[PDB]
Amino acid sequence: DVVSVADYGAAADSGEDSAPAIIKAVDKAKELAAEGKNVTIAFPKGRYDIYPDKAERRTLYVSNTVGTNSSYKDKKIGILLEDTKNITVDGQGSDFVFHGKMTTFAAINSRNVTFKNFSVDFQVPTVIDLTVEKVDAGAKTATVYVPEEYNYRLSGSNIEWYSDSSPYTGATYWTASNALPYVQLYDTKTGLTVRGDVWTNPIFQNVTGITDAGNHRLVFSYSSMSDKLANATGISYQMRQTTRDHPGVFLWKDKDVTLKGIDFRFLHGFGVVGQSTDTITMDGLHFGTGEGTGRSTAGYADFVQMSGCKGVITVANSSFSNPHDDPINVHGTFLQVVEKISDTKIKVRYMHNETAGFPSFFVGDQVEFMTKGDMLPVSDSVRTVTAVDGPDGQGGDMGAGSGSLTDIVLTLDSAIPSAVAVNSHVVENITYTPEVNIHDNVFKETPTRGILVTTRKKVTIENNLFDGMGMAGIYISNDAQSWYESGPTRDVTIRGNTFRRSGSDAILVEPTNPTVSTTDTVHKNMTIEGNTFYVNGNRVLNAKSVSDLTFRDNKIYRENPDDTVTLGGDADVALAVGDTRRIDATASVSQVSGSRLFRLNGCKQVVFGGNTYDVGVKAGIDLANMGASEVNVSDDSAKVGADGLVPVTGSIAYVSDDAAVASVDQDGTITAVGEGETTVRTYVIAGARRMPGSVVNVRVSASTAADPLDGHPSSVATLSSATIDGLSKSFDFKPGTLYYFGADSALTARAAFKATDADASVKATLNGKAIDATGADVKLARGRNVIEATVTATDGITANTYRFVIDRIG
Ligand code: NA
Repeated sequence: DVVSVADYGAAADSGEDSAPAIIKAVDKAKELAAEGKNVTIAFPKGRYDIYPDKAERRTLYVSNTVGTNSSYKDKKIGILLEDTKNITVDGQGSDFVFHGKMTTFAAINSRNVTFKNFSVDFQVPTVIDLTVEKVDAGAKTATVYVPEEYNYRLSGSNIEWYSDSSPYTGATYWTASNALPYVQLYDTKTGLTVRGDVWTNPIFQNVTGITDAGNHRLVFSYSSMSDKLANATGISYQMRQTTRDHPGVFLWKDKDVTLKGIDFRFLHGFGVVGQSTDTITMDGLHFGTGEGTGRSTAGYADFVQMSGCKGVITVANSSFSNPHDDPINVHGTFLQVVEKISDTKIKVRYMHNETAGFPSFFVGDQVEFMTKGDMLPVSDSVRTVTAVDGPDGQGGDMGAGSGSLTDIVLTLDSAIPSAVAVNSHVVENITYTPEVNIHDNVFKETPTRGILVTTRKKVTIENNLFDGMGMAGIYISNDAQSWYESGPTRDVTIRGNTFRRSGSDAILVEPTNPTVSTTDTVHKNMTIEGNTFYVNGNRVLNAKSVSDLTFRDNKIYRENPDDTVTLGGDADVALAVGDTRRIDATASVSQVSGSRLFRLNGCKQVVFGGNTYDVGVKAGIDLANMGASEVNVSDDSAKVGADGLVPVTGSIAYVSDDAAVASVDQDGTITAVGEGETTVRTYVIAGARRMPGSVVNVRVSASTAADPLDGHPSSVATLSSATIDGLSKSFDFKPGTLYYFGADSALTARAAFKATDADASVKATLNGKAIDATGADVKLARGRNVIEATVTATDGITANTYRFVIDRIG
């Protein structure tokens, strides 16, 4: 049972609006679904343009966006499955290009529906990503690359931005001028994204003029060159409005939704929102800009928001790059008790201004009450909802209504506990709490937190890579003070993940309760095991109010090891055959400053065991609002209430190139053996790593007179050469400099990389795709091309990722 959009007027690659034809095709699919058929809506492979003008329009109130604001209550939706079941939307590899401000696709009141096999983009994205390519502090100018997707007109020192236009009316969908309200910084050189001063864009401070240099480059002139702007070369400044007028995808009141094999190249307004939906599976989603664009923002805000859902939320085999908020947030909403009408009837209120106007309770749901101050449940407070009067989330009333989009009146099956009082207690819907399974994903290029999750059901975060999270890699809060986002946790497992280039704590557990309790804790039963943490000054774990917290069998490594062996005793020795000389070699092993790796704040029944700590890290524990009697380190080497620095005492090994000329024992005594010249090499072993140190050259004249590296594989993880030919100007490669940036008109290049240690593994990519690191002819696409070379030493632990970034000039 197949419905092709081609039979309803949507030709592939037509350049015409497909929105009316998709509506008709969905209509037919719904007819067949209502006959009991499993239906596929097929898109013959190609580009499809979907405009908002004729798209389905719905009044919708959406968690974590714009709250009750009536200016934005009406949503345009490009592909809407409503009130249906058993329908797969199969793009068959098509490219869907949306226009203006709209939601891309949605399912509402629908069961067993799937979206798969297409990309999602906008003609003119609403985040404007400007790369500074050159700055001239002497002339006080900067050269700014405006990606080809954007339209603009110049007027003196102003730039005016505009979208594309309606085919039906000629209306411009939106316009703006100069700096948009919010900006964040994607450093294309390092591949790190951070927030700085988000309300001050340095491209647009003290601009005196702008000139079009052609090829989509603008030369800005300034009355003064700030420090922020002087160091801006290679930075893509991602600027936008902050109003979340649309969800990017909306999955409201569904059951068994699957999204899979979708490339989200840009989402306007917000990310994928699940709301009051039972079971959503997300598999093989790639949020990120890719080859062929100079843009860098993929998400106007969050990528995945699961608000008040239930069943199982799965995110698997997916990748996340350059949102303007958290990649993943699974949570519910606390509503505050604002009126006790009777012992079985209360009014509750949406307290945060971006979440309001939709139902968080249906008849039959179970609720539980919480004391705001200590964020602990009221004992014996689970009740079943028997009646709901409040907003239905599409502008109408559930029950009698409440007279307000922020207020819901609940009737409960039995008298609530006497302790529950207005404004001191909140209510959580405990039916709409999901199990969470996030595994085999890649998170990078993110200015905020990687994963937020607050649910009482089973949570598994397993086998993910975190690189460059600007804030905590994993953040588990529970908040009835500012964000009003619910979910005390009861069963969390964080296992097999790798954290790299962490901008803050790798893992942060911090409910926002002001009052720290000695009887109970907010969260319980959290197990953090088998992860690898590369550390460089920030904590591994910062946990507040968790009981039965276990941290075991993890591996902690220095992210930037700097080891050597110095000599002092002359590096040049001449010997007579039979005589001996001793090397005065002393090992040098770098250590990581900053915080103790662990902090615990009001926790109970904490156990550390079986963890591996690299030399030179502060494997120690800070305690707050708790005693050491709640922390068990009997089976671990972490120290309570002390730094617990792992000693930086390296051992020294000695290997001669040619022992027929000169031999050496493991004390550093050279023995002249034969005539000739040879070099004896030192190596510093420090924990699981082995680095070379200074060498000694031995010259031995006539007279009448390796196995210490076994179990110590090499940790050399540098390149010795990196050549990129075919460019107007060449990079000045240095083994110690990882990151390079340039802009060039070249259409092709030849790249070759060589490891310092020929045994080390080199993995090279162009725009994420593997290339032959020994030598590859590469095509440079439109926009920003990124050649990455990752060298992994033979120890399997030490790696460096080099980046060569070229903006194409065309
Ligand atoms: Na419109």
